[PDB]
Amino acid sequence: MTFPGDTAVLVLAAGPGTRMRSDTPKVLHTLAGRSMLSHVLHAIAKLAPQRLIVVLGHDHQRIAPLVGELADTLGRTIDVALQDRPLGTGHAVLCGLSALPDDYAGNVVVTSGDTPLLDADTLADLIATHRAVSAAVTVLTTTLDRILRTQDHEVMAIVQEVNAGVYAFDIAALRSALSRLYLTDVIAILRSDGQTVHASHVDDSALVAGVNNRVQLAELASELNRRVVAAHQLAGVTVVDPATTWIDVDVTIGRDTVIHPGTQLLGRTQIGGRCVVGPDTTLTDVAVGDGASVVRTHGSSSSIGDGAAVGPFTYLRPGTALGADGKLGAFVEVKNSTIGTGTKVPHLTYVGDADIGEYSNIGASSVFVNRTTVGSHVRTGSDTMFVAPVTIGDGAYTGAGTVVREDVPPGALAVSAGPQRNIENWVQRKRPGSPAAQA
Amino acid sequence: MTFPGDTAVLVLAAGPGTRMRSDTPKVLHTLAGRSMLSHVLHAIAKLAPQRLIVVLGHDHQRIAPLVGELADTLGRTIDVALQDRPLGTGHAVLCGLSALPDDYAGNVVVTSGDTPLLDADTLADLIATHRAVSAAVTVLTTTLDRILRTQDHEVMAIVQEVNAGVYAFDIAALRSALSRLYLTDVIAILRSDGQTVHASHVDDSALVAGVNNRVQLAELASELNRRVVAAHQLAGVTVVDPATTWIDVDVTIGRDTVIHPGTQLLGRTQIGGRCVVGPDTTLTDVAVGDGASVVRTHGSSSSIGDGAAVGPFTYLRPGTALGADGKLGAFVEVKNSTIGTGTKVPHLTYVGDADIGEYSNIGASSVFVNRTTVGSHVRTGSDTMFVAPVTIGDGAYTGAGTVVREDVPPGALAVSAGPQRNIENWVQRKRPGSPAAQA
Amino acid sequence: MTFPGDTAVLVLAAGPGTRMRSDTPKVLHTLAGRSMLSHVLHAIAKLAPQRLIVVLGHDHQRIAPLVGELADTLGRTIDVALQDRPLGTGHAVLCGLSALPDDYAGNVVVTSGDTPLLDADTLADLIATHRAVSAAVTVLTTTLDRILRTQDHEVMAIVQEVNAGVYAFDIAALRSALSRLYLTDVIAILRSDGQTVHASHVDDSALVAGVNNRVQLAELASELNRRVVAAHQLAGVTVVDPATTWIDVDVTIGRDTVIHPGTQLLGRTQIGGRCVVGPDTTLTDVAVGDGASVVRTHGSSSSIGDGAAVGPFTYLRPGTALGADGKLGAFVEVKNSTIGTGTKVPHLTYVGDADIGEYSNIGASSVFVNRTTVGSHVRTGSDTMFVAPVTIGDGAYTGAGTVVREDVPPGALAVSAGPQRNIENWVQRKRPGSPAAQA
Repeated sequence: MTFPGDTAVLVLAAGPGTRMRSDTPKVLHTLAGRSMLSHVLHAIAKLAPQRLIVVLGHDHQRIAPLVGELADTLGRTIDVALQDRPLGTGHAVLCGLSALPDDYAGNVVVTSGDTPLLDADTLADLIATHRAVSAAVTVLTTTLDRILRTQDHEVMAIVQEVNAGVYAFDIAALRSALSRLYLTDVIAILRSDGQTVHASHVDDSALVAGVNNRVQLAELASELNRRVVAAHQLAGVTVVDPATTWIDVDVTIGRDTVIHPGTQLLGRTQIGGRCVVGPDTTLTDVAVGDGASVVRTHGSSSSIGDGAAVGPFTYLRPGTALGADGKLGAFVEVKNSTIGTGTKVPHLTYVGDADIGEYSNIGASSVFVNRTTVGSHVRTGSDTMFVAPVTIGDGAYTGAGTVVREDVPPGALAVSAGPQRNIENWVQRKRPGSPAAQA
Repeated sequence: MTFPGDTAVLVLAAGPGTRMRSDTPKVLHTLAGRSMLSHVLHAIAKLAPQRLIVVLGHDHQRIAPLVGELADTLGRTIDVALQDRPLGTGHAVLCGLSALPDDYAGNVVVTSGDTPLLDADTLADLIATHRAVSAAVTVLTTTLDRILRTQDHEVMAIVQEVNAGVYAFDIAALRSALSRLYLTDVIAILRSDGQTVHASHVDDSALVAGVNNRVQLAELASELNRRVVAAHQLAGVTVVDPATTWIDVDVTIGRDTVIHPGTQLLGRTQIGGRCVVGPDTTLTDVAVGDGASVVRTHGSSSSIGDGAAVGPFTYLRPGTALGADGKLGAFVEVKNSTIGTGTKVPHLTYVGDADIGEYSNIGASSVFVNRTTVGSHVRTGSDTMFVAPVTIGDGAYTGAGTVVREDVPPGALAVSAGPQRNIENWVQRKRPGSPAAQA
Repeated sequence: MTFPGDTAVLVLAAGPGTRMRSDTPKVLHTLAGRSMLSHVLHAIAKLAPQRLIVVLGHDHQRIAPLVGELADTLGRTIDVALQDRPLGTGHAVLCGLSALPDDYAGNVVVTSGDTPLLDADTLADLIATHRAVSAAVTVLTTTLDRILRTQDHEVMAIVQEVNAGVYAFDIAALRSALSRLYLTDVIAILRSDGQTVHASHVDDSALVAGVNNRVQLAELASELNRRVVAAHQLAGVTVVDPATTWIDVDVTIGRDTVIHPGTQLLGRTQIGGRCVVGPDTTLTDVAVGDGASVVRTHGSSSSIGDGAAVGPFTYLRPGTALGADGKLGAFVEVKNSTIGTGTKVPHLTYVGDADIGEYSNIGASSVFVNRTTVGSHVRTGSDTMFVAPVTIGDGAYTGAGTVVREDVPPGALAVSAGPQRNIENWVQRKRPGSPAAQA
């Protein structure tokens, strides 16, 4: 388990986000599963400090996901700080210290909300470097392709090798420096006082990269995804095209699985072992069993059994539950319906609010009109209209082109189709030409 | 407004295009909306010179889009020059001067047709540099990863830092040099005469890049698209994957919109504000209202209302007009049909040549056979066959599995479905086994 | 024709593949059409040596595709070597020499099975370099962004410019060095003996790149595909997005064809001239005629005629045979069925195990239930159920919503649909409100 000593972490999410050009606040923008605020707060919760406070601008819209949805899921209390007037980064940290007690002793960690790739390891290295030299200020730094340097390689100040914006302060030195505006000046005053100033270098520049516009958001969204796709490949996932395959956080994929280009695994998608995920597939919070094929499928909040063939051209809606060895073929839509083990729903069908038994069959061009219940080993005919509610017994049959409105007994044929009538030489009388010649 | 002084621009599109390996001429190849000829002529029309002439090889196929479709849209007359025999670039410019009067005074700008990324700003900088030093010849140059240089950094000649192929001549010097073969020799003779030769450097190398093969066409097609996608992101468009998102010229996207990977916005596509464009979506000349969702849709020449849900698995055909809050669900095809405000067409449907009123409903597995008119607040049943023409009154109903051939009165049920008949113990007699046990 | 002198090639595919994290052996992993073993053995068969032997670890699963499927297709006998205990690369080559006669005279070529991009040209250059200097050992080398060097630029030894792992030995020197463990030591002993050691440099580093994990497999899968897509573009294929377009080996594309992003041409796909391949299209072993449009199609083992419109939203299954000018529209599924010349199957249809004549028409929302035969110039109505077997004569008709069970005579109407019945003011009595007001 990874954890620091006595530390307090301040999150700075008080920026207006004018460069984003959005009505929805900058820090609440989602990438690869979670929002930018969620990415920062999760990394700090991994190490778990003594205090965690977030500074906010327009707070009321941001105070809903924070504390309510974030702190309750993580399992620890997070405080909220309010900035009165946007003056600078130094004033924002001062507003974060107001929630902290006046007689606090532990270290202060300064972090930004618009840094989604910042993980626990980078934050743990900052605190470890801070304790080693016993410095008043420890700053994370990285190299690019704005840290000022003298002549004999020493740290001085920052002039928008580069400054990341992530800091580690001693509260005894931070309170004294802010009393005498930007946060970059705090380091300059501490240097003038003769305090130890240290710079910890991060080799991976993408971790401490900030987001100002939607270009930089997509630059890091493609970056964060690249690490996840590669991590599954090393674990045992055959990804054909990593550039088009999108995998969010918490998404788990099984051993020896093939994922084809254009696939988006979103939310909390679970994939079993030896699965063939086809091209152009979108899944969100969908559980997939072992050996199941998911080709060309648009799924959301669904469950697929072991060795089940889903697709192509399948649309799944919240509440879909396909069993083992069950088949969902082409042009099939399922909404809030439970499908049994070995049941095949192949051609041009819609199953809405229904329960189907084991090893049954649904006829082509059949729809469930809106609870309907179908038994086991039931072969329903093609173009079968289901007017809810209908209870079908086990082992029953249905004719081709049958409108079912009432209950069907176990082992009984349901028919309403009109018998075929042929009129010879009708084309020769009705049609003057075209398909009439020759007959 | 941007405009030069007294200038005449010559476009060189007389190349055979053997490297392209195409029956269709090189310069007529389209990328990101417009053709290569259209990209060049639009950039020159932005600044608008006194004269514009295009030199052509096989003219008759190229003279149709030029003058007829190009000059009429821009609003200014363009002349056509014909090359008798492909001798070189110097002879091609001489053929361009033949359309110009013998007593012309203004400057001559030389440009190539196979340079699609060449914009107005690069051409405006060339003329401004040409007027400043009062040079006889001004040439655009760029750096690569074939300009000849002496020893004290001076311009001499060109030996297939690099030559772009875009020139600015003084007509008094151009007419005199061509009288005494390639266009690169003209600069060499002017240098020997003692005339001022100037080179204007372009920092962006992609702007003056030429196309010889279909590889270079795709290299610049991915380049031109990269700038457009990024421009929308800075404006206020959340693009998930810029590499798979294709946006043509004239295509406008609204504020705070989400576009998912695999989306192609082609032609003159318009997107409103706060729209959710789903994965694998193709739209060409389709107008989309504010807050509308377009997921997994193949659209061409259509209109989508405000807050309307289109998709997934929807195919739109020229003449489709969906109103506000209207829903086009899964596996739906619409051809030349007007759909009212709040009308839902959800499952496995085809609406061809029909007019539907406000807040109506279309049953699942129903098709419009080929003008049909549906009223407002009309709930048509599932598997409803529409034999054109049918006029349905406001507030009417239709049964499940009904073939409608005649007009339906306002507030009237249309039924032709056969009633359900159940035969008990049919499976036990007809089938020897399988679903018979147990019943 | 390219061919070496007297040479024997040993393939080393005895690695366990623990880094792959797969139940299926490393060398049997497929990329861009063929497996890694198939890619190596095809390149050696192009030049065709006197002897070819493959060393294996767990042989019984790998001995099935090898010799049986590989040697029979190429047309020459390949031997199988078995490794008793994984000791090293030097022991693996010694196990390869056991299949060779004790009095063999020709050269020995050492190659790895996990090198898919290794072509015939790289192997031909190795043997040509080996014969020129008459060296005992000739090794292929490349530059990266582990060959040991002295001071005056000479070859010594290898310390996991770089070592590729591909060798060329003289059998008189190879047998003597292995008698006195890794294969890298063999070069070191030969250098100590005073034998000539030569290094042939390969400018293209991707050719001799090895695969250990699924990341490197995808790194070379995207690399190999990039060369193929570019090769078609130079030949005469307009590819919009090369990054998303996947083209396997043996796949041939015609002249002046347009391929849209998200297309996967797999197996032995054939494309005619002037074809428009739409976005999100997957084809495997599918033949496409000249001028045919394949948009948004999931095809496998099918045939498309000249100038035939397939798509969008079409799913093709093994046995599909569409003729010339035939149309397969939106939401159509075809399984093991022959479709005639000029036959249109447009909306929401399934054609399973059927034969349709020339210039016929299939109604919307119609399915073929399971051999069915349809004649020429036959216009079947919408929602037509086909209960196999049904023989339809030439020029026959079918009503809208007709269940066909028996044979239809040439030029005869088939009807089973119930006539429309209208009940006026039904909504006013049955429904208390909603669509009732106003009527």
